[PDB]
Amino acid sequence: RVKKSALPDKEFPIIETEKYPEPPILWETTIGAPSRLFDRSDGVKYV
Amino acid sequence: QSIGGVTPAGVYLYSFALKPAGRQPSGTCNFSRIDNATLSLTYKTCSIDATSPAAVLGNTETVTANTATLLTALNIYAKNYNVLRIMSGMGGLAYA
Amino acid sequence: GGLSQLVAYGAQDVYLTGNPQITFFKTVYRRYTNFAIESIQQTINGSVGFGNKVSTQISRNGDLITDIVVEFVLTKGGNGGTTYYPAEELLQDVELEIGGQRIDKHYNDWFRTYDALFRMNDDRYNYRRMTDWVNNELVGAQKRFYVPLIFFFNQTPGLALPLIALQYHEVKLYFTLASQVQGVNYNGSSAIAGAAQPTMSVWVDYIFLDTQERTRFAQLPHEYLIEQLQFTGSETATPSATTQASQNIRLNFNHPTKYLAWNFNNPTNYGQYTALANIPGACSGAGTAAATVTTPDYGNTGTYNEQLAVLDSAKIQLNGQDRFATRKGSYFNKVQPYQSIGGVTPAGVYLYSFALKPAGRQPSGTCNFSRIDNATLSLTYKTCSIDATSPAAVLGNTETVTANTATLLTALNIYAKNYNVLRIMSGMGGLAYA
Amino acid sequence: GAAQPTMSVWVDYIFLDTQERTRFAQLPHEYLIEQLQFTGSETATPSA
Amino acid sequence: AGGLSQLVAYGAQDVYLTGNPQITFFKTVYRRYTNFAIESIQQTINGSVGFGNKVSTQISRNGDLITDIVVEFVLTKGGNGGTTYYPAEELLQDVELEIGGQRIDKHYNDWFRTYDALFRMNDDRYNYRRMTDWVNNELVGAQKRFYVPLIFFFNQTPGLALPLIALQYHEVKLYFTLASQVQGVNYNGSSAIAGAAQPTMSVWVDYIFLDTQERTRFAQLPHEYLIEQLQFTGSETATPSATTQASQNIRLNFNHPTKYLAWNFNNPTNYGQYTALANIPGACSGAGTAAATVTTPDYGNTGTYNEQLAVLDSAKIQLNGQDRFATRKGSYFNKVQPYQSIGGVTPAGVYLYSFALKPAGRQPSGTCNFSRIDNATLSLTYKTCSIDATSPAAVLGNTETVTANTATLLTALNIYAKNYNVLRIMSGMGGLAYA
Amino acid sequence: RDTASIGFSDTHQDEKTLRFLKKQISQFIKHLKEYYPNNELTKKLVMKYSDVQLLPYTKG
Repeated sequence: RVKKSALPDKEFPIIETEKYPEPPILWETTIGAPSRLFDRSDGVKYV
Repeated sequence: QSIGGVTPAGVYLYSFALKPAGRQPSGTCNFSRIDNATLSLTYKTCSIDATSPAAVLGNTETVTANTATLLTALNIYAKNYNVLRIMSGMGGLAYA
Repeated sequence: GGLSQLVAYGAQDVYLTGNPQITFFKTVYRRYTNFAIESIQQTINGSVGFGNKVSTQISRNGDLITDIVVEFVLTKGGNGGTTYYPAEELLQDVELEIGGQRIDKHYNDWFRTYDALFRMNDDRYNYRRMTDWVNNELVGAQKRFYVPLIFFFNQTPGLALPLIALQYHEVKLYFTLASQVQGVNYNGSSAIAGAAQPTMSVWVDYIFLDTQERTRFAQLPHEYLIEQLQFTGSETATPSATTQASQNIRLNFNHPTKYLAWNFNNPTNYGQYTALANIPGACSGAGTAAATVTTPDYGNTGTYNEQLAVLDSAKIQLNGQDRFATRKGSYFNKVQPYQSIGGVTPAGVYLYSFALKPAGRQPSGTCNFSRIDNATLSLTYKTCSIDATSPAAVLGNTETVTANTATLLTALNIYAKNYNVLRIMSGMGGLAYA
Repeated sequence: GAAQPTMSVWVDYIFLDTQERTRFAQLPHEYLIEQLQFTGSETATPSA
Repeated sequence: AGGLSQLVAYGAQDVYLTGNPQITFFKTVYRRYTNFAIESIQQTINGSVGFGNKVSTQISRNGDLITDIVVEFVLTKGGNGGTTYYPAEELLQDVELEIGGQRIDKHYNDWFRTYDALFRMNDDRYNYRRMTDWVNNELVGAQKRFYVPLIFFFNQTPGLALPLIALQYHEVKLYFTLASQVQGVNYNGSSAIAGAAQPTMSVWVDYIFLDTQERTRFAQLPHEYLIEQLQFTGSETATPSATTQASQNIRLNFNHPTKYLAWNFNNPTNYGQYTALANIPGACSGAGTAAATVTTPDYGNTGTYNEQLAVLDSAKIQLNGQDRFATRKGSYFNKVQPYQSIGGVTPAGVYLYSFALKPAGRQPSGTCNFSRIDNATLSLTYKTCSIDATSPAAVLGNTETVTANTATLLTALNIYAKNYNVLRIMSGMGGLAYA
Repeated sequence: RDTASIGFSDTHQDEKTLRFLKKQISQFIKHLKEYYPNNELTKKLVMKYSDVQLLPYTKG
């Protein structure tokens, strides 16, 4: 039995042990193109 | 002309498609390219005494029941075509 | 106007009109082989009468055959409301034989079940007009009824039977006439004195092909993908007021099956698939003092009020495992035909499709029962505790109960429609599968 | 006046240490397990 | 639909907000900081604590740096609820801060009251009141422990913690003067309350313990700090007449870069009274009824926001005879100045004038260096004391330029200035660079 | 959540019938093949494997 101050305190490394069979992906989602915003340029310098 | 069934009173349809009841596109109105689309509606005169069959049934084209003023809600629908893009285990729509 | 819509074109329309493939405004129709159709009457052998078996051989007048109509002249043995599709009831069964071999067979109950599931709207109404009295006709009235046949070649020109290429084999139809027909020669169990015997006729539509098509059919072997009806009768587990009967019915079906169909019935009353009750149309005299729940309103034998149907729920188990999760009888009665047919099915009649479109001719997914060792239909029945003579009980009841009179529905008819291949070669016909 | 039941489902979980947990996640596993088959039947009714 | 519908609505006008992005909001990386701990250590008070006595304490060398200091007092009520007003604050008449014998700063009970009125706010100000007064209607004889935090520059922010660690040869001391009288505790108006208890007292200092690396740095390196000092000049007012508007030019003997000036007019008899009294609720003992005395305040409600009872009509500040700004109304100093510069609410009778953008903060933001102003003067115009304070209608329905007849009791003026000096520490000694 | 496996109940269950028994009996003997599963148990297990199709879908 050891004084608390000399006991380890690190939780089980579950995130280093699970080893999911396949690597994670980038969970891309989308609503698609802004169809009213297609071929519309608002960045015009007055000439 | 466009469906072949019977539509009950109070429900209206305006098709841009030759065959709106089917899946195959057959003419569409692309509102993504219309700056200002508007539906213009004119209502009937609500002068018919709804409690009197003589008035309810013997009336004219431009009038309706006085109880028609209770129809205060309007629901406007539009059914359109988009593309659902699916690939590499994920998907979404082509257009917003 | 319309020009304002044409100009509303964007990137999105690349999937509708960009890089166009077709139009809708210049239809090009296909040219086709020269043909003509003649309606010709057949000779019926044996003796026509109630309960008799008669038959006909189809004459070789044309090259191909399609529609066949069996016509009966019947009279009313009672007043309006006493008959129910009597021409359909009368033709107890029809067997199709080619070259001595059985190809298929339909039953009066199948015609009723088939109609209940696959015909609809005005087609169904016109059908009723051709098999029953529908204008409140009175006793003594005489009508000719037309019962179309529903064999595979009677449904589409595409399957016209090539009599031309069946040179060595005759095509025959054997017809069993019912011993009794409700409202024609019997009223319930009672004979109707003076009732007339039916006059029967069989009409066949023969297609005459021109020379090149005719020659091609005669010289080539042919294969036609056709449907057949499988059918066996079973005893319905008697449903009861105190318990929910259940039953495991082994289905002796084979071949690639499009669908199963079944009904429960009171074998006494043709077309009765539901319990009798004192609610409008549900029994003889319903709604009045004379109402009885021992006899149906024959003219209104079939209903849509599922409360009078016996089946609570069902599933199909294949080789010990479920084919689908258990669903209520109303699933099979209402949803299945919604999903796959689009018509309305009368209470007491059930359908389960293994096919996307069972009502068509093109195969669209089948269950091949020849590869299944054990195909079982598992049925659970409702409890027959509702006093059928009391509308409050008949109409205000729960999901799992039915009429006390539902115990009269002791017959169970299970059907399966499947594909096979009809081979016509060197003048002879037969089937590819057994 | 009867009361409705209160229900709760409890699962007792096994937490493995590092080496065993790794092997379970990565290795294929095969278990011989039991199943219950069951059907209900009508009993022939006996009589006096 | 949903949140993505906002992200997609992107164009040229977004570039100025999100183009070439520099930051995010969703990944906070906290700074690593030096490890430390804070301990509350009781100091020994030398001298007898009691009413009117002067006592002192030397801050012990227990930790490395010091910040907060709290002086505790225990008082017993000499009367019922409503007879006291911040009595712990009133008792601590003044506090003088000295390092090595050099006076660094000095605060007064009135400053604590003015400071609080101007700079603490909302629930903070209430919590403060709870530590200095009886705010739950306590009764005579009730005993209560008060906590009066000091507000010297090192007592307000960790950033100015005084490095006792680098003051190895200098004693750091606090001298505290206790008031001879505290209203509702040992005196009631002009009368002493026989039997009143003498206060107890305790001085608490919060000491910071540093790690080795930080502790070493502090102990040996020179340090330079911007520190705050309070300058204060008390003076007689040009007490307003009931017939006219008194005026006054007050030479301000101030020096150093000044963050702000603040001042109040008061009745020196009644601690915290910055306004006139009247027969309106909260404005006097018995206010609102026949028994009201407009010459005796409701001590528990001494403060007010009713500007009608204030006496400054208008004011300006002159630098070397030149106007620093256009003359503004007393309400401009009372309400707008603190709105702009502090963000709290200032009670009537208390005025602020800032030279800084944000005077309530530590970071300097503009100062008036009075060490370079040969003649700094505050110019005041007072309101006319013609309103009959015993008649609520006379008070509540009057005009801009007038006040209560009882406003002639505001005979004292307290002008404060908060400025910046430089504290330097090296080789164990500390002191202030500028006189 | 984010589960990338099939989970469509069609993964490992040989859902044929007793025709599978005839099929496995169509690879070893004529009538009573019992000696083949009695001896060649490991060969009878190597003759029982599932089809495989993979699809990576890497990161961005």
